[PDB]
Amino acid sequence: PEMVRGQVFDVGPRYTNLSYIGEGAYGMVCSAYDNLNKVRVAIKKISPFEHQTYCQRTLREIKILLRFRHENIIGINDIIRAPTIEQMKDVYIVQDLMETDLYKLLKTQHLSNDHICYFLYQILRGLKYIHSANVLHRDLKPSNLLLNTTCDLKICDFDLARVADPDHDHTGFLTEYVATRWYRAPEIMLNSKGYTKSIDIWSVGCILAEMLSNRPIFPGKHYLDQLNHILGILGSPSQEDLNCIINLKARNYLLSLPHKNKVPWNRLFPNADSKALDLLDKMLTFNPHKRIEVEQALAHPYLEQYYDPSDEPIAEAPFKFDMELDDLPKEKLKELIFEETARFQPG
Ligand SMILES: O=C(Nc1ccc2n[nH]c(-c3ccncc3)c2c1)[C@@H]1CCN(CC(=O)N2CCN(c3ccc(-c4ncccn4)cc3)CC2)C1
Repeated sequence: PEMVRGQVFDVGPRYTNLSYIGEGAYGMVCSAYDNLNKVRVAIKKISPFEHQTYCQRTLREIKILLRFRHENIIGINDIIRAPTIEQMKDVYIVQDLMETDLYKLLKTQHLSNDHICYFLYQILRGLKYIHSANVLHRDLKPSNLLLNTTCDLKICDFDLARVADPDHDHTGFLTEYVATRWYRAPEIMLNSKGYTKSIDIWSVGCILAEMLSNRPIFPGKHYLDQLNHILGILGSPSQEDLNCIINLKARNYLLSLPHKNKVPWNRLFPNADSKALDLLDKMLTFNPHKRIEVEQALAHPYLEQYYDPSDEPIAEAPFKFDMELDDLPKEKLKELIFEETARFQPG
Protein backbone atom coordinates (compact mmCIF):
# COMPACT_ATOMS: atom_id res chain seq x y z
CA PRO A 1 0.00 0.00 0.00
CA GLU A 2 1.54 3.36 -1.09
CA MET A 3 2.11 6.13 1.49
CA VAL A 4 1.41 9.88 1.06
CA ARG A 5 2.65 12.37 3.76
CA GLY A 6 2.96 9.39 6.22
CA GLN A 7 -0.54 7.80 5.71
CA VAL A 8 -1.40 4.25 4.48
CA PHE A 9 -3.61 4.56 1.32
CA ASP A 10 -4.85 0.96 0.87
CA VAL A 11 -6.83 1.50 -2.39
CA GLY A 12 -5.96 -1.93 -3.94
CA PRO A 13 -5.42 -2.83 -7.64
CA ARG A 14 -7.92 -0.43 -9.34
CA TYR A 15 -6.14 2.79 -8.11
CA THR A 16 -2.37 3.70 -8.25
CA ASN A 17 0.16 6.62 -8.71
CA LEU A 18 -1.05 8.79 -5.81
CA SER A 19 -0.43 12.52 -5.20
CA TYR A 20 -1.45 14.81 -2.27
CA ILE A 21 -4.17 17.49 -2.80
CA GLY A 22 -5.22 18.63 0.71
CA GLU A 23 -6.06 17.60 4.29
CA GLY A 24 -8.53 18.28 7.10
CA ALA A 25 -10.23 16.85 10.22
CA TYR A 26 -12.05 14.40 7.86
CA GLY A 27 -8.67 12.88 6.83
CA MET A 28 -6.64 13.35 3.61
CA VAL A 29 -7.70 13.85 -0.06
CA CYS A 30 -5.36 12.70 -2.89
CA SER A 31 -5.37 12.39 -6.69
CA ALA A 32 -4.90 8.81 -8.05
CA TYR A 33 -4.87 7.08 -11.48
CA ASP A 34 -7.94 4.82 -12.08
CA ASN A 35 -6.97 1.58 -13.93
CA LEU A 36 -10.59 0.67 -15.01
CA ASN A 37 -11.84 4.07 -16.47
CA LYS A 38 -8.29 5.24 -17.49
CA VAL A 39 -8.48 8.72 -15.87
CA ARG A 40 -7.12 10.40 -12.71
CA VAL A 41 -9.61 10.51 -9.74
CA ALA A 42 -9.74 12.02 -6.23
CA ILE A 43 -9.61 9.59 -3.28
CA LYS A 44 -10.02 10.55 0.36
CA LYS A 45 -9.26 8.17 3.26
CA ILE A 46 -11.63 8.49 6.25
CA SER A 47 -11.15 6.83 9.69
CA PRO A 48 -14.32 7.81 11.67
CA PHE A 49 -15.27 4.70 13.71
CA GLU A 50 -13.91 5.76 17.14
CA HIS A 51 -16.54 8.59 17.52
CA GLN A 52 -20.33 8.88 16.97
CA THR A 53 -20.06 12.39 15.50
CA TYR A 54 -17.44 11.33 12.87
CA CYS A 55 -19.67 8.30 11.97
CA GLN A 56 -22.75 10.56 11.61
CA ARG A 57 -20.84 12.93 9.27
CA THR A 58 -19.42 10.01 7.23
CA LEU A 59 -22.89 8.42 6.81
CA ARG A 60 -24.37 11.82 5.79
CA GLU A 61 -21.59 12.32 3.17
CA ILE A 62 -22.08 8.86 1.70
CA LYS A 63 -25.87 8.43 1.92
CA ILE A 64 -26.62 11.81 0.27
CA LEU A 65 -24.07 11.73 -2.55
CA LEU A 66 -25.09 8.19 -3.51
CA ARG A 67 -28.76 9.37 -3.91
CA PHE A 68 -27.84 12.44 -6.01
CA ARG A 69 -27.00 12.59 -9.70
CA HIS A 70 -26.42 16.12 -11.01
CA GLU A 71 -23.82 17.88 -13.21
CA ASN A 72 -23.11 20.51 -10.50
CA ILE A 73 -22.82 18.03 -7.61
CA ILE A 74 -19.72 15.93 -7.09
CA GLY A 75 -20.66 12.26 -7.24
CA ILE A 76 -19.20 9.25 -5.46
CA ASN A 77 -17.77 6.90 -8.16
CA ASP A 78 -16.59 4.14 -5.78
CA ILE A 79 -16.13 3.30 -2.06
CA ILE A 80 -13.39 0.99 -0.77
CA ARG A 81 -13.61 -0.68 2.62
CA ALA A 82 -12.91 -4.08 4.27
CA PRO A 83 -15.14 -7.12 3.42
CA THR A 84 -16.43 -7.38 7.03
CA ILE A 85 -17.58 -4.96 9.71
CA GLU A 86 -14.95 -6.40 12.13
CA GLN A 87 -12.11 -5.54 9.67
CA MET A 88 -13.48 -2.15 8.51
CA LYS A 89 -11.25 0.55 10.09
CA ASP A 90 -11.02 3.02 7.15
CA VAL A 91 -13.31 4.00 4.27
CA TYR A 92 -11.93 5.34 0.95
CA ILE A 93 -14.29 7.52 -1.09
CA VAL A 94 -13.51 7.95 -4.80
CA GLN A 95 -14.74 11.08 -6.59
CA ASP A 96 -14.13 12.91 -9.87
CA LEU A 97 -10.88 14.86 -9.90
CA MET A 98 -11.24 18.62 -10.41
CA GLU A 99 -8.44 21.18 -10.85
CA THR A 100 -8.98 23.57 -7.97
CA ASP A 101 -11.61 25.07 -5.69
CA LEU A 102 -13.05 28.56 -5.46
CA TYR A 103 -11.10 29.29 -2.21
CA LYS A 104 -7.75 28.64 -3.95
CA LEU A 105 -8.82 30.44 -7.15
CA LEU A 106 -9.79 33.64 -5.28
CA LYS A 107 -6.33 33.79 -3.64
CA THR A 108 -4.64 34.08 -7.09
CA GLN A 109 -7.23 35.61 -9.51
CA HIS A 110 -9.72 38.50 -9.60
CA LEU A 111 -12.78 37.12 -11.50
CA SER A 112 -14.48 38.99 -14.30
CA ASN A 113 -18.23 39.46 -13.99
CA ASP A 114 -19.02 36.88 -16.71
CA HIS A 115 -17.04 34.22 -14.71
CA ILE A 116 -18.90 35.25 -11.52
CA CYS A 117 -22.24 35.05 -13.33
CA TYR A 118 -21.58 31.56 -14.76
CA PHE A 119 -20.23 30.20 -11.44
CA LEU A 120 -23.17 31.70 -9.51
CA TYR A 121 -25.55 30.11 -12.07
CA GLN A 122 -23.99 26.65 -11.53
CA ILE A 123 -24.06 26.99 -7.72
CA LEU A 124 -27.77 27.81 -7.84
CA ARG A 125 -28.48 25.13 -10.45
CA GLY A 126 -26.92 22.48 -8.16
CA LEU A 127 -28.64 23.98 -5.11
CA LYS A 128 -32.03 23.79 -6.86
CA TYR A 129 -31.53 20.01 -7.19
CA ILE A 130 -30.37 19.65 -3.55
CA HIS A 131 -33.32 21.67 -2.23
CA SER A 132 -35.73 19.79 -4.56
CA ALA A 133 -34.67 16.56 -2.71
CA ASN A 134 -35.70 18.33 0.57
CA VAL A 135 -31.98 18.41 1.54
CA LEU A 136 -29.96 21.28 3.02
CA HIS A 137 -26.22 21.48 2.33
CA ARG A 138 -25.50 23.63 5.44
CA ASP A 139 -21.81 24.36 4.74
CA LEU A 140 -21.57 26.13 1.39
CA LYS A 141 -18.30 28.11 1.11
CA PRO A 142 -15.62 28.67 -1.57
CA SER A 143 -13.52 25.60 -0.58
CA ASN A 144 -16.63 23.36 -1.20
CA LEU A 145 -17.02 24.60 -4.81
CA LEU A 146 -14.77 22.62 -7.13
CA LEU A 147 -13.73 23.97 -10.50
CA ASN A 148 -11.96 22.94 -13.71
CA THR A 149 -10.45 24.99 -16.63
CA THR A 150 -13.66 24.54 -18.70
CA CYS A 151 -15.31 26.44 -15.75
CA ASP A 152 -17.52 23.52 -14.71
CA LEU A 153 -18.42 23.87 -11.05
CA LYS A 154 -19.35 21.08 -8.66
CA ILE A 155 -20.59 21.37 -5.09
CA CYS A 156 -18.94 18.98 -2.60
CA ASP A 157 -18.95 18.20 1.13
CA PHE A 158 -22.33 17.02 2.44
CA ASP A 159 -21.13 15.92 5.86
CA LEU A 160 -23.33 18.59 7.60
CA ALA A 161 -26.27 18.07 5.23
CA ARG A 162 -29.71 17.37 6.66
CA VAL A 163 -33.25 16.79 5.55
CA ALA A 164 -35.16 20.11 5.79
CA ASP A 165 -37.32 20.43 8.94
CA PRO A 166 -38.87 23.94 9.21
CA ASP A 167 -41.19 22.82 12.05
CA HIS A 168 -38.14 22.15 14.32
CA ASP A 169 -35.87 25.04 13.20
CA HIS A 170 -36.35 27.00 16.45
CA THR A 171 -33.60 27.24 19.09
CA GLY A 172 -32.54 29.78 21.69
CA PHE A 173 -30.36 32.84 21.41
CA LEU A 174 -26.56 32.21 21.03
CA THR A 175 -26.96 28.41 20.43
CA GLU A 176 -23.76 26.65 19.35
CA TYR A 177 -23.33 25.90 15.63
CA VAL A 178 -20.95 23.65 13.66
CA ALA A 179 -20.93 25.03 10.09
CA THR A 180 -18.25 27.53 8.95
CA ARG A 181 -18.56 30.85 10.81
CA TRP A 182 -18.18 33.38 8.03
CA TYR A 183 -21.04 31.86 5.96
CA ARG A 184 -23.60 31.64 8.85
CA ALA A 185 -26.93 33.44 8.42
CA PRO A 186 -27.77 35.95 11.18
CA GLU A 187 -30.64 33.80 12.47
CA ILE A 188 -28.17 31.06 13.45
CA MET A 189 -27.05 33.31 16.32
CA LEU A 190 -30.62 34.48 17.15
CA ASN A 191 -33.21 31.69 16.83
CA SER A 192 -32.37 29.01 14.20
CA LYS A 193 -30.83 25.50 14.07
CA GLY A 194 -30.25 25.89 10.26
CA TYR A 195 -33.05 23.41 9.31
CA THR A 196 -34.59 25.46 6.44
CA LYS A 197 -33.51 26.10 2.84
CA SER A 198 -32.95 29.81 3.56
CA ILE A 199 -29.74 28.87 5.47
CA ASP A 200 -28.08 27.87 2.18
CA ILE A 201 -29.21 30.96 0.26
CA TRP A 202 -27.46 33.18 2.82
CA SER A 203 -24.21 31.21 2.32
CA VAL A 204 -24.56 31.61 -1.47
CA GLY A 205 -24.97 35.39 -0.95
CA CYS A 206 -21.72 35.37 1.05
CA ILE A 207 -19.98 33.48 -1.78
CA LEU A 208 -21.22 35.95 -4.40
CA ALA A 209 -19.90 38.89 -2.31
CA GLU A 210 -16.57 37.05 -1.96
CA MET A 211 -16.27 36.56 -5.75
CA LEU A 212 -16.98 40.29 -6.23
CA SER A 213 -14.04 41.47 -4.01
CA ASN A 214 -11.78 38.41 -3.27
CA ARG A 215 -12.42 38.92 0.45
CA PRO A 216 -15.00 37.36 2.76
CA ILE A 217 -17.84 39.83 3.35
CA PHE A 218 -18.42 38.91 7.05
CA PRO A 219 -15.13 37.63 8.51
CA GLY A 220 -16.26 37.23 12.15
CA LYS A 221 -13.30 36.52 14.51
CA HIS A 222 -15.49 34.49 16.90
CA TYR A 223 -19.20 33.50 17.40
CA LEU A 224 -21.04 36.83 18.31
CA ASP A 225 -18.55 38.86 16.22
CA GLN A 226 -20.18 37.13 13.23
CA LEU A 227 -23.50 38.85 13.97
CA ASN A 228 -21.52 42.18 14.60
CA HIS A 229 -20.19 41.94 11.03
CA ILE A 230 -23.62 41.16 9.53
CA LEU A 231 -25.44 43.96 11.34
CA GLY A 232 -22.48 46.31 10.54
CA ILE A 233 -23.37 46.10 6.81
CA LEU A 234 -27.14 45.34 6.86
CA GLY A 235 -27.80 47.93 9.61
CA SER A 236 -30.45 47.64 12.32
CA PRO A 237 -33.31 45.15 11.62
CA SER A 238 -36.77 46.58 10.91
CA GLN A 239 -39.57 46.52 13.51
CA GLU A 240 -41.29 43.84 11.37
CA ASP A 241 -38.18 41.59 11.37
CA LEU A 242 -37.80 42.12 15.12
CA ASN A 243 -41.47 41.05 15.53
CA CYS A 244 -40.48 37.77 13.65
CA ILE A 245 -37.41 37.09 15.94
CA ILE A 246 -39.18 34.61 18.33
CA ASN A 247 -36.80 34.68 21.28
CA LEU A 248 -37.12 37.10 24.22
CA LYS A 249 -33.29 37.20 24.55
CA ALA A 250 -32.74 37.80 20.78
CA ARG A 251 -35.38 40.59 20.76
CA ASN A 252 -33.87 42.21 23.90
CA TYR A 253 -30.37 42.03 22.37
CA LEU A 254 -31.33 43.67 19.08
CA LEU A 255 -33.42 46.38 20.81
CA SER A 256 -30.36 47.19 23.04
CA LEU A 257 -28.10 48.06 20.06
CA PRO A 258 -27.53 51.58 18.79
CA HIS A 259 -29.25 52.36 15.50
CA LYS A 260 -26.91 51.44 12.57
CA ASN A 261 -27.64 52.46 8.97
CA LYS A 262 -27.31 49.99 6.10
CA VAL A 263 -23.94 50.13 4.20
CA PRO A 264 -25.00 50.38 0.47
CA TRP A 265 -23.88 47.47 -1.68
CA ASN A 266 -22.57 49.87 -4.37
CA ARG A 267 -20.13 51.38 -1.81
CA LEU A 268 -18.86 47.92 -0.76
CA PHE A 269 -18.70 46.82 -4.43
CA PRO A 270 -18.34 49.98 -6.53
CA ASN A 271 -17.24 48.06 -9.70
CA ALA A 272 -19.88 45.28 -9.57
CA ASP A 273 -22.74 44.81 -12.02
CA SER A 274 -25.96 46.50 -10.67
CA LYS A 275 -28.03 43.30 -11.32
CA ALA A 276 -25.44 41.22 -9.32
CA LEU A 277 -25.86 43.61 -6.38
CA ASP A 278 -29.69 43.49 -6.61
CA LEU A 279 -29.52 39.66 -6.37
CA LEU A 280 -26.88 39.94 -3.58
CA ASP A 281 -29.30 42.16 -1.62
CA LYS A 282 -32.11 39.55 -1.95
CA MET A 283 -29.84 36.65 -0.83
CA LEU A 284 -28.40 38.65 2.07
CA THR A 285 -31.84 39.55 3.44
CA PHE A 286 -31.90 39.53 7.28
CA ASN A 287 -35.32 37.89 7.68
CA PRO A 288 -35.09 34.30 6.37
CA HIS A 289 -38.84 34.39 5.53
CA LYS A 290 -38.27 37.33 3.09
CA ARG A 291 -35.00 35.92 1.66
CA ILE A 292 -35.10 34.84 -1.99
CA GLU A 293 -35.54 31.12 -2.71
CA VAL A 294 -33.37 29.13 -5.11
CA GLU A 295 -35.87 29.11 -8.02
CA GLN A 296 -36.40 32.88 -7.71
CA ALA A 297 -32.64 33.41 -7.65
CA LEU A 298 -32.21 31.40 -10.91
CA ALA A 299 -34.97 33.60 -12.43
CA HIS A 300 -33.26 36.87 -11.39
CA PRO A 301 -32.24 39.29 -14.19
CA TYR A 302 -28.49 38.78 -13.34
CA LEU A 303 -28.72 35.14 -14.52
CA GLU A 304 -31.17 35.74 -17.44
CA GLN A 305 -28.61 34.61 -20.09
CA TYR A 306 -28.41 31.13 -18.43
CA TYR A 307 -31.91 30.67 -16.93
CA ASP A 308 -33.67 27.67 -18.44
CA PRO A 309 -36.00 25.74 -16.06
CA SER A 310 -36.06 22.83 -18.58
CA ASP A 311 -32.28 22.44 -18.11
CA GLU A 312 -32.32 22.85 -14.28
CA PRO A 313 -33.33 19.36 -13.16
CA ILE A 314 -34.92 18.32 -9.90
CA ALA A 315 -34.59 15.18 -7.81
CA GLU A 316 -36.82 12.22 -8.68
CA ALA A 317 -36.55 10.72 -5.13
CA PRO A 318 -36.61 13.44 -2.39
CA PHE A 319 -35.78 12.49 1.24
CA LYS A 320 -39.24 12.13 2.81
CA PHE A 321 -38.21 12.04 6.49
CA ASP A 322 -35.31 12.88 8.79
CA MET A 323 -32.23 10.55 8.73
CA GLU A 324 -32.34 10.26 12.60
CA LEU A 325 -28.59 9.71 13.19
CA ASP A 326 -28.40 12.07 16.24
CA ASP A 327 -29.35 9.39 18.87
CA LEU A 328 -27.73 6.27 17.24
CA PRO A 329 -24.56 4.81 18.92
CA LYS A 330 -21.27 4.67 16.87
CA GLU A 331 -21.59 0.85 16.53
CA LYS A 332 -25.05 1.15 14.85
CA LEU A 333 -23.74 3.92 12.60
CA LYS A 334 -20.80 1.68 11.57
CA GLU A 335 -23.33 -1.03 10.54
CA LEU A 336 -25.28 1.53 8.48
CA ILE A 337 -22.05 2.78 6.82
CA PHE A 338 -21.18 -0.86 6.06
CA GLU A 339 -24.66 -1.43 4.49
CA GLU A 340 -24.61 1.87 2.51
CA THR A 341 -21.20 0.95 0.97
CA ALA A 342 -22.13 -2.70 0.09
CA ARG A 343 -23.03 -1.87 -3.58
CA PHE A 344 -19.31 -1.23 -4.38
CA GLN A 345 -18.00 -4.65 -3.30
CA PRO A 346 -16.85 -7.30 -5.86
CA GLY A 347 -20.00 -9.47 -5.55
O1 LIG B 1 -15.09 16.11 -0.89
C1 LIG B 1 -14.16 16.84 -0.54
N1 LIG B 1 -13.22 17.30 -1.39
C2 LIG B 1 -12.99 16.94 -2.73
C3 LIG B 1 -13.68 15.92 -3.40
C4 LIG B 1 -13.41 15.65 -4.73
C5 LIG B 1 -12.46 16.42 -5.39
N2 LIG B 1 -12.01 16.40 -6.67
N3 LIG B 1 -11.07 17.37 -6.89
C6 LIG B 1 -10.90 18.01 -5.76
C7 LIG B 1 -9.94 19.14 -5.72
C8 LIG B 1 -10.00 20.11 -4.72
C9 LIG B 1 -9.02 21.08 -4.67
N4 LIG B 1 -8.02 21.17 -5.55
C10 LIG B 1 -7.98 20.25 -6.53
C11 LIG B 1 -8.90 19.23 -6.65
C12 LIG B 1 -11.76 17.44 -4.74
C13 LIG B 1 -12.02 17.68 -3.39
C14 LIG B 1 -14.01 17.33 0.86
C15 LIG B 1 -13.01 16.39 1.59
C16 LIG B 1 -13.73 15.82 2.80
N5 LIG B 1 -15.14 15.77 2.35
C17 LIG B 1 -16.10 15.52 3.47
C18 LIG B 1 -16.01 14.08 3.96
O2 LIG B 1 -15.58 13.24 3.19
N6 LIG B 1 -16.43 13.75 5.20
C19 LIG B 1 -17.00 14.67 6.17
C20 LIG B 1 -16.21 14.66 7.46
N7 LIG B 1 -16.04 13.31 7.99
C21 LIG B 1 -15.35 13.19 9.21
C22 LIG B 1 -15.01 14.33 9.97
C23 LIG B 1 -14.03 14.26 10.95
C24 LIG B 1 -13.38 13.06 11.24
C25 LIG B 1 -12.21 13.01 12.15
N8 LIG B 1 -11.56 11.85 12.25
C26 LIG B 1 -10.48 11.85 13.06
C27 LIG B 1 -10.05 12.95 13.75
C28 LIG B 1 -10.81 14.09 13.58
N9 LIG B 1 -11.89 14.15 12.79
C29 LIG B 1 -13.81 11.92 10.57
C30 LIG B 1 -14.78 11.98 9.59
C31 LIG B 1 -15.61 12.35 6.97
C32 LIG B 1 -16.46 12.41 5.75
C33 LIG B 1 -15.32 17.11 1.70
